[PDB]
Amino acid sequence: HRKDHFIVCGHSILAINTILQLNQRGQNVTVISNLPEDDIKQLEQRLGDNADVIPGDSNDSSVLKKAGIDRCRAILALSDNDADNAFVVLSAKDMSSDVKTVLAVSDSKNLNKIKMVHPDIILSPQLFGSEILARVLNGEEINNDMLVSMLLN
Amino acid sequence: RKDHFIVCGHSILAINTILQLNQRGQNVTVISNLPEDDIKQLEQRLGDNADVIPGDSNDSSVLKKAGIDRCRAILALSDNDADNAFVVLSAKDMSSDVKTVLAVSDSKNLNKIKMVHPDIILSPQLFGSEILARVLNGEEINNDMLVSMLLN
Repeated sequence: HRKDHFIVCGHSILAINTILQLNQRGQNVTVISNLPEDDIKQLEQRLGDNADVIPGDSNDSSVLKKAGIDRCRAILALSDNDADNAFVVLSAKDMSSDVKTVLAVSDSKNLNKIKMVHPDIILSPQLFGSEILARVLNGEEINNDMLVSMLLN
Repeated sequence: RKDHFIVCGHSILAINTILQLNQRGQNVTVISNLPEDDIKQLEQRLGDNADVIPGDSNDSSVLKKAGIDRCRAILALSDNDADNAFVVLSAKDMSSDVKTVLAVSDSKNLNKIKMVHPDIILSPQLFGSEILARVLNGEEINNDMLVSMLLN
């Protein structure tokens, strides 16, 4: 029974570090991974002692309900497959509606495509980082409102 | 070629950093190892100001041709971490005053690239994940905190 927690879909480098950063801030995280029985083990240890890894498929809404999407703070589609991330978002919008969704893009080319599934937050690691680099090198100061603006869709 | 930026690479990160720098009004000199044909396609994707020097970033003579002696900073943004680390070393061998920026293609290479001491290190996956965590945790990120994440 998970509540007021974050659900992370995926086991990519972006997903793992986001889970760790969330744990470090005292947040509860529930991970869903389609990895093999053997790999789930290496991942649970890769994460820590309070690792809540639900072996399964996030495209399936029954696993999402199980993971607790009804009581989470947000669901994060962070795998290296943009088709699965786009779908995780669709499934979620189809279950609750008011649930907050975050989606990271693996291939910057797909950005306009995922815009179509309307996630609350979109993160393209390559474009976000390049835009920030451009500003910082240009001596421009980036305040909090500018940063959040590059994330909110 | 003075008071400008030099980007070594033609990866997705490289191209968008060049585009973003141009939009901010900054001049940029791009060096890539792409074949004659691919070079042409690259210049067209970078607009009319496309200053593309087909060559080898590891060769300090192409770096001089690109104007590292008079640049604002040199950016190592290709998808090959060996080449990015070498570009940095090359730069520190010429000016030792030239600002170096390096983007890690493979997160596992982070520790080994810190050994070449670049001025700025951008690990896209780590940077992005950390900012997501912060924002979802309700924190506010000010320019100082952001910069700190980039400074090596």
